[PDB]
Amino acid sequence: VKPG
Amino acid sequence: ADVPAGVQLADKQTLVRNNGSEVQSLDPHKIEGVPESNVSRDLFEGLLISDVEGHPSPGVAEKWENKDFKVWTFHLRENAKWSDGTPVTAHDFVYSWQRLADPNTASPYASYLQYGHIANIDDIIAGKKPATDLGVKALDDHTFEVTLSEPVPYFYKLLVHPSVSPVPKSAVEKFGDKWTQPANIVTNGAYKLKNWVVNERIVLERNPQYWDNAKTVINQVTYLPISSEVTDVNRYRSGEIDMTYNNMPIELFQKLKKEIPNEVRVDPYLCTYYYEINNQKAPFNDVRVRTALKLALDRDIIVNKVKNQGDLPAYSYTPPYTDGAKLVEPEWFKWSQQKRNEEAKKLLAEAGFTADKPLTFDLLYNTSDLHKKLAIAVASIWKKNLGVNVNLENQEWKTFLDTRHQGTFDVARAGWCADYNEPTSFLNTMLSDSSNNTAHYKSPAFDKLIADTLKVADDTQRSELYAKAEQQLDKDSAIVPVYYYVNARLVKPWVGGYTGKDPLDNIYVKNLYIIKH
Repeated sequence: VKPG
Repeated sequence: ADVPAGVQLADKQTLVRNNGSEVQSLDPHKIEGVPESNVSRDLFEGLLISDVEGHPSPGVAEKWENKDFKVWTFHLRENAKWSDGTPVTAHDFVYSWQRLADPNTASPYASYLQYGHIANIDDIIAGKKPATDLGVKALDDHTFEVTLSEPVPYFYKLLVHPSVSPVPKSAVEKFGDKWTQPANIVTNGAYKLKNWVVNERIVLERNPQYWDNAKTVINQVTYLPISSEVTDVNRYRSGEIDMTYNNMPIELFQKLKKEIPNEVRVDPYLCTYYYEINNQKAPFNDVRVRTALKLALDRDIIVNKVKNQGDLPAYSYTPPYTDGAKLVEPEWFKWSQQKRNEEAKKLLAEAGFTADKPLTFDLLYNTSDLHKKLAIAVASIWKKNLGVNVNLENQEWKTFLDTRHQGTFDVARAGWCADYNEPTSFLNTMLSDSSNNTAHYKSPAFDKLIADTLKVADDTQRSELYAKAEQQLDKDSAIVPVYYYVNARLVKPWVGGYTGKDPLDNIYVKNLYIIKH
């Protein structure tokens, strides 16, 4: 997943 | 939630969490970030789930088995039901993995099925075979069999990810895009969606039909979309926020560690912060320009002086502490920064750019105080060290994601967190045809290395190939690695259940409880  | 003996719980069992930005979606087949996943783990439950120490554990499946890592059989619990009292069957999973795979769904995670190597995944994605061809089968209502093209020993590990969560045939087919509206949604996790107000809050409430309802303590959880880490921290301080998002403002962090030090949690996190280069656009399609930027960045200053929150300077994509990674530190990393700078000056010159006739480009970041602070620092260092002119631009989380995928950028702030604890969680993202490949990096050599990891005779052989695969990315300077994250957030004293011991930070609100205070 891509982290904010 | 497993409430200890000493513990005397509060009356109101409610929680407020900052979720960092407004989510892309609530549809499990349309998401890819951390924020989206936070909420999804609360609403939809797949085959397996992570326990409080981040280990795969029984979710909807009670027991499972494999025949040589190639055929996997899941035994679904008979008491699993949807939000509406309907049972969760093998058929729900059949339909859901098919929809995920379906080119029409256009999921940013369609490639997840490829990572697990489910029979026929290639052709489906390619559109040569219908999604109906997927190597998944409902043996009966409570038996879900998965057929793979190769032996994948860590297969079960992937299954706690939201993309492989079931979705309701009924709501989906009846409402389409509007299926996730509160009035129409059907969920199977510990919670149900009570309310959703765009750019304000998402409110979840206990799902009484959840099979594990007797162990759910928190009756209501509110997720906020605050992108300003400073605001988050203020509002937590006010006492409006129980658990902030795990992005700490560089400004206040030091302050915090001294005034409210038991509320500051800083744990190892399996994520890498990096600057992603669009590999397909000139002049970024040249390895010399890519390498110069990788080299001219001063990790020392950024990690240790600018940020200073405990992150580790990075030399790889895959964090060296991931389960099964045996990485080799590249020689450039072992040099002096001035040695790296000189090298860097040279590569760019060779490429045709000097401080006299410089390179200019855009540095994209998702709106954030933390990310803005950093990009400024980075643009400064590259100016200083390389004579390049960087133009800063910021976008909203969901816009930012879309740009990346579209390739309408130069250089972008990026981050990738593992979905499972194994090197392929990072590596698969760099596969040329990968749906998560936002670097727009395409290496047949890289592809072959990864592909080979599933054709090996043993485990050692596997890890050498993963080290070889990282050397290739680094060779190509696909990206600019910056740091290996720490998981740093503020948690109020009365929130029980937050160990900080899962390197994946796969928190489930059904696992926390409020203590009397």
